[PDB]
Amino acid sequence: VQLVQSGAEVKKPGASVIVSCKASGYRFISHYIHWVRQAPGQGLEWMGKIDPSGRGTTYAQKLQGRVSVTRDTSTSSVYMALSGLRSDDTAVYYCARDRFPLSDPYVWGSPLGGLDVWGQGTTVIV
Amino acid sequence: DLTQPPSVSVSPGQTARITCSGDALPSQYVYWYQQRPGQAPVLVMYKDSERPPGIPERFSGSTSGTTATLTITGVQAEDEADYYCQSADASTTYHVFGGGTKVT
Amino acid sequence: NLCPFDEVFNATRFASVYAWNRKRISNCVADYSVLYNLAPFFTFKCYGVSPTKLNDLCFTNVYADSFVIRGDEVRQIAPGQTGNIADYNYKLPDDFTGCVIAWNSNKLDSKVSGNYNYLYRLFRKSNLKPFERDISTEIYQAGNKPCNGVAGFNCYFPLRSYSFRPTYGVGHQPYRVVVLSFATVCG
Ligand SMILES: *[C@@H]1O[C@H](CO[C@@H]2O[C@@H](C)[C@@H](O)[C@@H](O)[C@@H]2O)[C@@H](O[C@@H]2O[C@H](CO)[C@@H](O)[C@H](O)[C@H]2NC(C)=O)[C@H](O)[C@H]1NC(C)=O
Repeated sequence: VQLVQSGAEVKKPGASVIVSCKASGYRFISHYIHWVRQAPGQGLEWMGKIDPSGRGTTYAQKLQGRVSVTRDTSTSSVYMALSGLRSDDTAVYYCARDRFPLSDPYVWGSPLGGLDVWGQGTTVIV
Repeated sequence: DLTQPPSVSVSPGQTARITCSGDALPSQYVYWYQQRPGQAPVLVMYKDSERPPGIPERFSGSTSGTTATLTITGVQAEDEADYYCQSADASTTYHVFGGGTKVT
Repeated sequence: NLCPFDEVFNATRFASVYAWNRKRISNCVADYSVLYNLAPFFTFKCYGVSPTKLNDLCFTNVYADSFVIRGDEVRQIAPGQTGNIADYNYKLPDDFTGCVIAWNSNKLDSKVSGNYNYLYRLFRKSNLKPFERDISTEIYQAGNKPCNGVAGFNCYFPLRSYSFRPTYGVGHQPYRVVVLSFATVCG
């Protein structure tokens, strides 16, 4: 299993990211996909999670209304959409798996998180 | 919300005890990630006691109480990396990472 | 205000049955519509209310005990029942006023080696009071001479652990249980 990321990019404060996570190998409708950003020299902090079967989205509490993910079943890929960059939002954007092979749809209390097969990471520059 | 000591220092052959404490962790698993400086993090330790394949049989874990700990027995020279604990909130949403403990 | 029910139902680590976690729910508005849109194995049994009539009510204090038991012992989580889980681990009272919610987790609590993390108190001196919790690992002396701390031989270890392999039968897979018990909380 492996996860493909987009390239390095330099943006302006405004319309910023359609960063892509083209997945492969594993059954795409099984695991969640988490997006994690890291300010250079700072701690990791979690942005959002997407269910590839369209069963729900959830973004971080301090990033609500600014970041929105977009699923695509056909290309086996998932996107972001962030708007209005600041110098705070300069980071490396990591796409990750969930490491939980759920067979029957959702037993209540699955171990979400456990980000295993992290992508190569792409960089936003303001 | 999850709090963590900012750094630890260790000499090889000793025992390093990375700790993570959070108020919303009586009921959530803790997953540890070991990010070397420069590349993407890897899951080094997961579900408070369990070990993914591809890891040497040295990385343990303990969540006796509301304070998860990782313990390295016999630290080598290649374990100089960050160690972020992880959880969720108390439901399962809004996953939170940790302080970013540097091991030297 | 949206009472935390996802904080009890979706919590990943359910405590063992001898040390069931209790979450006080108060000063909010409880939406029970996420408790009858269920996936098809849930066992939403209410004693004193009805599932379609929980919204138009207000309760004083709501308590949500959660634990993990075997499949055939969900029948023990009922008012006025006698077995092992009821007698020594979790006694619901005679006059129960809440709901008992249990779902299959043959996932989530089941290693191929078997998750011995869940323990049930097999031996106790006396039966439990309703909503009593005995967490102590004290050695139960069961015969002639009560000695200091010797393990075994009528001086047994009480908290025998389950074995939860995924190839076990339907009545032995671990069934995660959440027991709602019932003015601040409304609908
Ligand atoms: C338990 O969680 C499931 C999964 O939902 C995820 O985590 C939840 C805490 C919640 O924050 C969701 O946004 C997350 O996606 C919940 O199941 C969802 O329930 C809603 C409404 O009932 C439904 O519209 C969604 O389709 C469900 N998703 C799935 C995968 O079934 C569930 O609501 C939570 N249980 C409780 C007690 O709230």
